[PDB]
Amino acid sequence: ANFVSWKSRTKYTITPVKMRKSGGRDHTGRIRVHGIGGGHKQRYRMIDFLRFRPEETKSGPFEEKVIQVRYDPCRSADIALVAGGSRKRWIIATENMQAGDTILNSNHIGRMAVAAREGDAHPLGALPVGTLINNVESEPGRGAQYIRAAGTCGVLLRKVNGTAIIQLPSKRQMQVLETCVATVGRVSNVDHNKRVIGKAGRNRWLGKRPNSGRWHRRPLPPMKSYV
Amino acid sequence: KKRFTPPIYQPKFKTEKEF
Amino acid sequence: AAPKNRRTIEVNRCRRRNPQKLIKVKNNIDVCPECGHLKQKHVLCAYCYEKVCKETAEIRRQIGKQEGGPFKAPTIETVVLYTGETPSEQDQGKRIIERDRKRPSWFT
RNA sequence: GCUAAACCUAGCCCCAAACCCCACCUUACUACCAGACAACCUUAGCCAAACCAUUUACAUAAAGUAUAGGCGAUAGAAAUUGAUGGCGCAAUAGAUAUAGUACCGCAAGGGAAAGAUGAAAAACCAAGCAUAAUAUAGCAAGGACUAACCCCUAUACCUUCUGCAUAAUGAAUUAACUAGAAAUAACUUUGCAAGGAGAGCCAAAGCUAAGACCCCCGAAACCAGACGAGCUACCUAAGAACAGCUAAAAGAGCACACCCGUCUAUGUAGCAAAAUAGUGGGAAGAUUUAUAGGUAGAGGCGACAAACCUA
RNA sequence: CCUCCGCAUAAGCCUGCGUCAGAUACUGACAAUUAACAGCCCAAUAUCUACAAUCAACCAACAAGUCAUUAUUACCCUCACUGUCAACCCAACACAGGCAUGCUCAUAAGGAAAGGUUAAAAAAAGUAAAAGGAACUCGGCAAAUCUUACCCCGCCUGUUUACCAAAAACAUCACCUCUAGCAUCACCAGUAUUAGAGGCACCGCCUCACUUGUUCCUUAAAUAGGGACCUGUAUGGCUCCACGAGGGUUCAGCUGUCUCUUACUUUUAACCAGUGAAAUUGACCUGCCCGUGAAGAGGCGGGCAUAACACAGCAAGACGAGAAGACCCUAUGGAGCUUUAAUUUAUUAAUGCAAACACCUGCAUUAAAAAUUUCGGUUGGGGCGACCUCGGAGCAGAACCCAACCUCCGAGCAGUACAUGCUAAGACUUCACCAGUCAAAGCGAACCUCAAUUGAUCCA
Ligand SMILES: Nc1nc2c(ncn2[C@@H]2O[C@H](COP(=O)(O)OP(=O)(O)OP(=O)(O)O)[C@@H](O)[C@H]2O)c(=O)[nH]1
Ligand SMILES: [Mg+2]
Ligand SMILES: [Mg+2]
Ligand SMILES: [Mg+2]
Ligand SMILES: [Mg+2]
Ligand SMILES: [Mg+2]
Ligand SMILES: [Mg+2]
Ligand SMILES: [Mg+2]
Ligand SMILES: [Mg+2]
Ligand SMILES: [Mg+2]
Ligand SMILES: [Mg+2]
Ligand SMILES: [Mg+2]
Ligand SMILES: [Mg+2]
Ligand SMILES: [Mg+2]
Ligand SMILES: [Mg+2]
Ligand SMILES: [Mg+2]
Ligand SMILES: [Mg+2]
Ligand SMILES: [Mg+2]
Ligand SMILES: [Mg+2]
Ligand SMILES: [Mg+2]
Ligand SMILES: [Mg+2]
Ligand SMILES: [Mg+2]
Ligand SMILES: [Mg+2]
Ligand SMILES: [Mg+2]
Ligand SMILES: [Mg+2]
Ligand SMILES: [Mg+2]
Ligand SMILES: [Mg+2]
Ligand SMILES: [Mg+2]
Ligand SMILES: [Mg+2]
Ligand SMILES: [Mg+2]
Ligand SMILES: [Mg+2]
Ligand SMILES: [Mg+2]
Ligand SMILES: [Mg+2]
Ligand SMILES: [Mg+2]
Ligand SMILES: [Mg+2]
Ligand SMILES: [Mg+2]
Ligand SMILES: [Mg+2]
Ligand SMILES: [Mg+2]
Ligand SMILES: [Mg+2]
Ligand SMILES: [Mg+2]
Ligand SMILES: [Mg+2]
Ligand SMILES: [Zn+2]
Repeated sequence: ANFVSWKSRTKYTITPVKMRKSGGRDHTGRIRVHGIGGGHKQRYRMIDFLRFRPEETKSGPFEEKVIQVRYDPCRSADIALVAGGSRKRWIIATENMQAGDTILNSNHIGRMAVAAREGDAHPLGALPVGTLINNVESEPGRGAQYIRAAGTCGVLLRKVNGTAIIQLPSKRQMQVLETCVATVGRVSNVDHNKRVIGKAGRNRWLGKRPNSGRWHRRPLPPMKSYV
Repeated sequence: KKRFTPPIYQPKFKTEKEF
Repeated sequence: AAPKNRRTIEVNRCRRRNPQKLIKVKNNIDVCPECGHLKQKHVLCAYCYEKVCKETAEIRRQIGKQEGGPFKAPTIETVVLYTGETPSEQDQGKRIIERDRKRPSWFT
């Protein structure tokens, strides 16, 4: 086939990027995943999951202003246009995140525990034990990859050594270097789980094709460590 | 099963011959 | 239903040369006393009818020229006058169609 | 007497010898802009083994020997030895070929037919019918007869079968074409003869040579490599259509265009290799549809009907 | 008189009813379609581009949506090329089919249902019908009317076997089970409220439903329909709100469905004129009755009948045409599918041991996935059941031999001895072969029972 991934843009931007649906087809043109196809056309909004990304020529903890919170077609959780200095960027909004709020992103691991405020980004080592976190990084600077869906919240259980224990929404436990950053609070759109599709047509709008008509006939896993 | 034999067309020149 | 056997040429001849299928001889043919061409007693002579038809066509072309357009049928009688003929007192008050030829002998 | 009949050479088959201006990879046959992407990779299967599973061939002589082998169907060495055209075809033949053209298929690919004067053109015979339709009754003829029929006798053929007129198969008919290849050992005829044969091989009358000796069409299939998503299944990109009325932000109701195809009738070599007329379902949606692209057969795609993938 | 249309663009085709001249919408020659419409574009490097559309204004949202530049540097000195026709394309055709878009919404544009005649049957379409009104019929199919009340299944809108099944089947919101802690080609530019693989089917209630008989309503009459009670079986069972070309029942109406058919019009039809197929076809000089027979005669036997021919109807026969029957059986013929059928793991995934200092390679083991191949025979057709080899007795009375899914019995050893050693004439023989039997004499020694009581080759 001649499939070329639409994910060719190299420069981050706020503009909605024109996507291209796959229909569950691999680059070879064959179906690799079933049930994907069609649906409303969508535009991707590049999300900056590295909440502590100091602006060029700038460094250290910095604050940003929330301009608006907007529905994201490509994500269960709604996003927020957060702007600081002379740049803007899309981020994952938290439950109680309103336009005009101030969001602090820091890399400082103080001797004490920072007073957690929903929506701000701090290194996991600086959070009080038991705070609800989201957008957690596996490695320092990797970027948020866990607890990114609507209403999902991880729990900071322990801070033994220079490591932090995180209970993921699936209740699995994760050891991450305390330097890795996470955002306080739970992801937005908490009532996503209580959404009733109502009609098969709405699933088709969302882009899920009907299931095949063919008829067919535990202990919590060990902690996952990254140290 | 359904048994269908496609029709066979004769070559055109035989019927297109002219004096 | 399809033929059970090929019908022989003998049977086919018996069928297709039967007196019914043969063309019957016509005994109503006669000679037209006017032109001498053959005609059937009950049918008009083809030659004489063609004469009349061609003369009628010429007269009708003249009528069309005189009328000059559709929906111009006259409300008065018509008289055909040939070269060397003058309208009669009876023909007075009737539209005259002038033919550029002598009066035919058969036409009176 | 019409359809027609014939015809001889266009060429071809097997051998020998000999080694063989411009345009065009983009939508080919398109004058004229920053490339980068470049190829090697065991054949398999049919078939034989009466299945099938290991297995099954791809000069002479030694020799069908040594060997291999569900030691079986079968496979099978080496050392060593020395190594100038036609009892062809002649237009249904011979090349498919007048031509890879016409035509058929999206494509790969399949693939024809045929012509005949003469030194000069600047000179009777197949079938089918017609001449000429037919006379009671009969496998159509035979015995006959003065006499065609009338009289008497007579259950087409081939194949298959225990047995066929069989109401079992095939055949309208004419022309042309269309189907028994061969070893061992025997038999007959010669030559020579304890030897025969023009190395090898055989031999307790053998040996050399010759003569004679074994068909055609037909599957559903299997495998390899190509070609196919202009139909259809689904998907991708960017588009388009959806009157009017009721209701009101509706996978809402009635109902056009449009899409579909419930039921009936017609049609069934049809207008049509799935249609027409009426009737009917949907008809702002999970809708319909134009365009280009993609998924290719140990596969694809599938709201699974074993659906559809060029009838 | 018709108007489905029509005119353009797209796509497709490629000169395919323009003129002239010839033949017997064909052939040859000649001419033609003129760009403004459309196609054919863009100098770089970075850098911008949150705020739909819907009369965009209120409102209303969810499915979250086609439309935007700047900074610097280069740069004008030049209007080519290509489509332009048509009655047209895809369907073998002047094919009643398919064919996107804009306007016209019945047309200003485009067209002709009847070759002529007659008005037979049968056939198709339509109109009308006395009285009756489903009595027709499997069924109110069709037609005429606009018409109630139910039951079964499916929640619903939708999807499906293109070309015999549109459905109760598939999907479906909802609910439930399982798997997965993660990024640069799907999933996904996503991250457990996510994604994938599934089951079932909205919601609601629970964790009673179906079978044995008796009965009630409905009809004059009911194997139909509906409702009760009565006996036993069997966290996925009850509940029909709405909806349905789904399957049954029904009031009323309606009507040619029918009692019971008739009349007319059109097509068809018949005759005249032109053009002109298809299956089929052994030859036919091609009758009826009875009998015969390869088990149902036009052809044979005995009777009867019998001048020759067309034309129009009919469908009782020609075991009529059509498809080398789809049913059934067979073939050591196929293929699809399923497996706890046989043989494998070549391929992946795991591990373990080597090799190297995780990856790769070699070797093993375990799974998934598959791959190749097979699916015996007899048989009162096949299946089921039974049987498959060997011996005794009847059938088969007397040399031998004789079938049976025929009648009855039995065997797959046991026991005793260790010359139950070796050899060797001649014979028998289960109708072939294989195999199986008896045995004189001799050497050497002493001084085999039993009917069956078993099995080749190869290979170990
Ligand atoms: N067997 C056979 N002999 C041939 C063939 N062609 C040619 N010859 C023979 O070749 C010889 C010479 O042929 P020619 O044509 O007379 O002479 P050429 O042209 O000198 O011959 P080439 O050198 O062979 O071309 C004659 O003996 C021919 O018969 C062929 O095809 N087969
Ligand atoms: Mg299912
Ligand atoms: Mg075999
Ligand atoms: Mg054989
Ligand atoms: Mg050698
Ligand atoms: Mg030839
Ligand atoms: Mg003749
Ligand atoms: Mg016969
Ligand atoms: Mg037969
Ligand atoms: Mg026949
Ligand atoms: Mg397509
Ligand atoms: Mg509308
Ligand atoms: Mg609707
Ligand atoms: Mg099924
Ligand atoms: Mg099935
Ligand atoms: Mg066709
Ligand atoms: Mg007409
Ligand atoms: Mg007529
Ligand atoms: Mg009436
Ligand atoms: Mg009744
Ligand atoms: Mg009633
Ligand atoms: Mg009745
Ligand atoms: Mg009806
Ligand atoms: Mg339904
Ligand atoms: Mg429906
Ligand atoms: Mg579908
Ligand atoms: Mg069907
Ligand atoms: Mg369909
Ligand atoms: Mg149907
Ligand atoms: Mg279902
Ligand atoms: Mg009834
Ligand atoms: Mg005629
Ligand atoms: Mg009889
Ligand atoms: Mg007749
Ligand atoms: Mg008839
Ligand atoms: Mg007969
Ligand atoms: Mg028949
Ligand atoms: Mg047969
Ligand atoms: Mg069968
Ligand atoms: Mg077999
Ligand atoms: Mg014997
Ligand atoms: Zn006359």
